[PDB]
Amino acid sequence: PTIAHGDGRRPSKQRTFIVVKNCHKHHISTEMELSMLDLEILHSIPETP
Amino acid sequence: EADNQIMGPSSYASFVVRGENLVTAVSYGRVMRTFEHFMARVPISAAVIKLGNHAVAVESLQKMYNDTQSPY
Amino acid sequence: VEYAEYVGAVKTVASALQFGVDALERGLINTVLSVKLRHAPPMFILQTLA
Amino acid sequence: MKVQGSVDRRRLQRRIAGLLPPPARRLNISRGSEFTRDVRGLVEEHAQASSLSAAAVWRAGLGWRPPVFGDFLIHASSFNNAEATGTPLFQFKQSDPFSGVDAVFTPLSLFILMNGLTRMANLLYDSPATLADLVPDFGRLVADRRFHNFITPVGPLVENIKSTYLNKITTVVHGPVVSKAIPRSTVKVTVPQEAFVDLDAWLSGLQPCPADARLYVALTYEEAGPRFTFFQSSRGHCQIMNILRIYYSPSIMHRYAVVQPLHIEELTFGAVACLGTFSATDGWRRSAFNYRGSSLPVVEIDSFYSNVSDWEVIL
Amino acid sequence: DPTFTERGFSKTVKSDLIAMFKRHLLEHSFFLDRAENMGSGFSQYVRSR
Amino acid sequence: MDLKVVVSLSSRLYTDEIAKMQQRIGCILPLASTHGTQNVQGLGLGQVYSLETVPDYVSMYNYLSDCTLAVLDEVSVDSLILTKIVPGQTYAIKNKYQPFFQWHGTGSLSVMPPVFGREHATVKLESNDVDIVFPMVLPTPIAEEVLQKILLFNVYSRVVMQAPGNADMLDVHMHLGSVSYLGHHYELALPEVPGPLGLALLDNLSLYFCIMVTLLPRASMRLVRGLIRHEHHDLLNLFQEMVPDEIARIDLDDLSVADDLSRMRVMMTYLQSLASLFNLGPRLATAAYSQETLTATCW
Repeated sequence: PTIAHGDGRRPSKQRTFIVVKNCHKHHISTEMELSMLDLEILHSIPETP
Repeated sequence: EADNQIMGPSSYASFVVRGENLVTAVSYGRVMRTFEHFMARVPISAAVIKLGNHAVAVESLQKMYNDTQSPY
Repeated sequence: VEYAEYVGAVKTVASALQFGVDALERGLINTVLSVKLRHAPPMFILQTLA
Repeated sequence: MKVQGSVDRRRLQRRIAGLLPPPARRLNISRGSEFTRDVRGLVEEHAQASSLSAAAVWRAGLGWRPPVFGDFLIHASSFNNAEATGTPLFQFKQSDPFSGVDAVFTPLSLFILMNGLTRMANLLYDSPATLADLVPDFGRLVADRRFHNFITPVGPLVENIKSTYLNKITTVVHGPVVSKAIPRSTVKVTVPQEAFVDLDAWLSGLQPCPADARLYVALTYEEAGPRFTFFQSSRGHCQIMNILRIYYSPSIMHRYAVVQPLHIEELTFGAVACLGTFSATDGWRRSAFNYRGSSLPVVEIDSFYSNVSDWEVIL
Repeated sequence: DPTFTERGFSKTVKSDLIAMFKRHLLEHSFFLDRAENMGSGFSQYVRSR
Repeated sequence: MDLKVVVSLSSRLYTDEIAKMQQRIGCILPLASTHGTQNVQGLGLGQVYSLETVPDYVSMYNYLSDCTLAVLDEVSVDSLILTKIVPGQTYAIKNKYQPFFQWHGTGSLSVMPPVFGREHATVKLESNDVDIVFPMVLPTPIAEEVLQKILLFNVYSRVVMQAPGNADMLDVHMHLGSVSYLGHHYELALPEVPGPLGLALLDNLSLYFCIMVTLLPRASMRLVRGLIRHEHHDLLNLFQEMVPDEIARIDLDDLSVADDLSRMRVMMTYLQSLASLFNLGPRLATAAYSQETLTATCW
């Protein structure tokens, strides 16, 4: 919006700003090691105490 | 501060009637209706301090000047 | 689509008229404040001249 | 009933009924009754025509002259079709072979003929010969200082009927530049920022602002081939020539190094014309050309009114 | 603060600013360490900061 | 569609001076900007013609072409109402300029800076700490003379120095200082020191004069060579039976039209460019006149 003036001042017309914002992406990662011996026994069926 | 609100405006209401008249007359619904017809054809709320014996209202208008993007 | 273009036009026009009205009210406030600031002598003079 | 038909008489009637002028305003001065019935209307119409609050003022809101367009038949090979709608075009007269294609030129085409701006020009035009064969006398005209008697301003592009061999180009030769379209889309005239120089901005009591700025085109035969530029000023035609001479002072000095060989014809340096008048107190704006090649910063001015002027010699 | 940038960023405005940046960097850096040395108007110093 | 302007005065004018302004009704004046409301500091020609700086007339002339023209319409205690002048409209106009001239019907009128009098041109508004300086409008024929009267002075004063010869200064003033009119004589103020824009204007002439001088034809020389001694006219009375010696030196070679055509061909182009320099401002075309009411109808 604007003010109205009595001076010779050049009056501004109706103005309007159009502004754009963009996203920004992020990635994160960490690694885990599991023994092959460990994975194997999960698939077997235990037969002893 | 003694009172934030001021409910003293003069007992005249002709001027408030003029103002609301202007604002409605420019409201969106009324412009819609007029174009259709042509085709068919409240305290002041300012801070108040006691300066000795007098009540005095303190105010700054810098907000309207900032919005109009002009110096104050 | 014609009706949307029409309502778009009427929104534009009413918004321009509201712009004009509010500019007038702000101009009123501005002129009254400027009248005060013109007729407001400094304190370093008034304190003794009063 | 048997066929629907392709148009609606109702719509045609209602769409015309909004284009007939407002009737006259009579005033009977022979009967008191009619006299009053009309003066009442007079006061009502003043109110409705000068009261901000209502929209009826803005409705009554609607000395406007239609533009005068120009048609031209051009070799599609000569004219690139990705040109921006709003470039000012220039035409080269032909004496006997006037019949055929007229071979109008844009700014960038003229740059290619006369040899960032250069990047874009060479990306738009693969071979200069297709242009250079349109002016077989150019090598002689430049030396005789006569190219500006044949290059004439025609105005800013509006519509392009793209065609294979020929091509139907249209410009606004005079009057308010507005499309030929029936919805009446509007366009803004553009020129390369590299070839644009602002005269008031160049020479930076207080100066007054008139109601009109004007854009000029100046063609000068320097040493390194001819070159053309677009200027802008709101000053006044009698000071503008002098300011342009001040501008071209150093290049005239450089050019006058060797003057005893050529006899009299090489005297003339350059010419100025005035493409038209646009809104002052608004200035211009910056944009970019859209071609695949690169930016090409570009000056865009709105609400132009083309009023051409003959070439005026400076020296 | 808008009083400084009401007119815009001219050359003299960016001069008066760039010196205020210099003056705060000396005066007000490390404010919590500043309070521990002030006389006991410190709890009002922090609250103000 | 509507052209107008109101000039709102900060403080009310004295009962004496408002009367002085109404006498200036209907006179054209220059306004810096075209807006509904305007300040009084952009109204007169006062800024470029001060009381404390040396007056340059060419500068004033340049300002006039650039600035918009408003026909003063009405004076009030608080306001001045004026109408801006558009490119294509008919406007009534009045004659009130104190160095007085009497116009003729359908006479092209030209607007000038107040050459004749600083005091006559400006009305003082001592209420608002200003003076409003109206431009001087003239019939075009006499205006073209006054312009030449000025440009010559900035050269002659330079050429002739008062200290070396008192007499020479008196003679140059005789031709340039005064403008003769039908049964009348007006004095033209001349700046004591000429450093103004005219020297710049002259530099543009001398560039053309050095150019044109080289492409002068010969046949046009000899026709004067023969006519002066053999026949007598009003026009050639300036040259007596004596002929200037340079021309006899320049014109010795025989005549060829083809060579002459090229020279006359070239000369036409530089007289066309040259004219732009001469107008030096706005023109008003008059369509009618009323002598009793002293009012024209300009356009």
